[PDB]
Amino acid sequence: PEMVRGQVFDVGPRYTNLSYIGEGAYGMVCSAYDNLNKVRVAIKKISPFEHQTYCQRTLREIKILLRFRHENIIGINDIIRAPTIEQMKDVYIVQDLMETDLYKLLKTQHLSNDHICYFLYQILRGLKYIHSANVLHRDLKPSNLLLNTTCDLKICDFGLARVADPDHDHTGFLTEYVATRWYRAPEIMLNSKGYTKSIDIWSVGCILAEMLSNRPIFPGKHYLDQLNHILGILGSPSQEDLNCIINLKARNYLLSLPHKNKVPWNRLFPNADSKALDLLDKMLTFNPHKRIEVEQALAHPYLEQYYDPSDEPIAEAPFKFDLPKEKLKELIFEETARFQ
Ligand SMILES: C#CCNC[C@H]1O[C@@H](n2cnc3c(N)ncnc32)[C@H](O)[C@@H]1O
Repeated sequence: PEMVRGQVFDVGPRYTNLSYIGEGAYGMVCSAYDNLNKVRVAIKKISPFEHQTYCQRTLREIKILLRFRHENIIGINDIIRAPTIEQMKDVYIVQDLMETDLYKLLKTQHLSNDHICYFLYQILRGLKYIHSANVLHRDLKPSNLLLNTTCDLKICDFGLARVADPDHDHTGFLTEYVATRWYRAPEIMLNSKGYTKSIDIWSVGCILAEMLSNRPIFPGKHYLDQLNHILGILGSPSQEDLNCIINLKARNYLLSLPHKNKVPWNRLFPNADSKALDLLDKMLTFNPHKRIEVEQALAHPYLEQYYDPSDEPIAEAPFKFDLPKEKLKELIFEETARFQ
């Protein structure tokens, strides 16, 4: 069996001529020739079975992506693994080959306003479908937005996704760890478990800001620093917004801070389209109840050239609503059976 800059890709006779793309903590991504469909594809090797949390992330990714079907969400074309649980040590997820991702692209490329608009439209179109399935992505960031050579955008990595649960969203101060730090909404550090759809809209707002300047807007240097950066730009929350935080430790932390003025978006981004900045402000709104929702964002004047609700589909069957790793391996084996 073929081996790439590390170890073997047991991707059988169907996929050949492998080429390394990138790596991970328990996986490697290669491109490969699909001898059946006569096109090169991406293949992600995943080896998660020794750790319960790895099994959790892998099962979520597989289960969600197999149920979703949307132009702005990466699909799973094939899954390769051993014919028996006993022999299954790795799982290979086969996907359309994408040229780059938004993280790699922003490292060297300035985006025209037309590309910012197009990318943002596609992100929100995909997000509308995800949210319509009652699912939260919970880790939206540039590296989880794939792009092919014609700038078709596909959301990927649902390993941290959850079913929305707003009735159980409240928690205490400085406990929660949702999303990647730079894309984490202020309430995560204050009183939220990240179980409502507003968590994803905040991340999209951070991504829009980053598209406007090729720098993260809130580059917290560690978990505690992140709120400093958010409040340094948004300014002090209003009395009404504080009155919405019943938790006393969270509210009193904010009350302990000196008054900070808002930094205007047009001083941070003087070349940006004014409609883009208006939408940015509504996504990066401190109060998660006042934060714009995905269908409102699609209808915003900035996106008027693309907005078409009849071409912004929703999921047929939403998701309506602990396990040892051995049960999780069983479920992964069951979930991947359709490809044998
Ligand atoms: C997480 C993680 C590791 N990703 C490593 C590399 O895989 C790349 N990747 C993941 N899926 C695809 C993909 N479907 N096509 C091309 N590259 C992909 C991603 O851009 C990154 O360079």
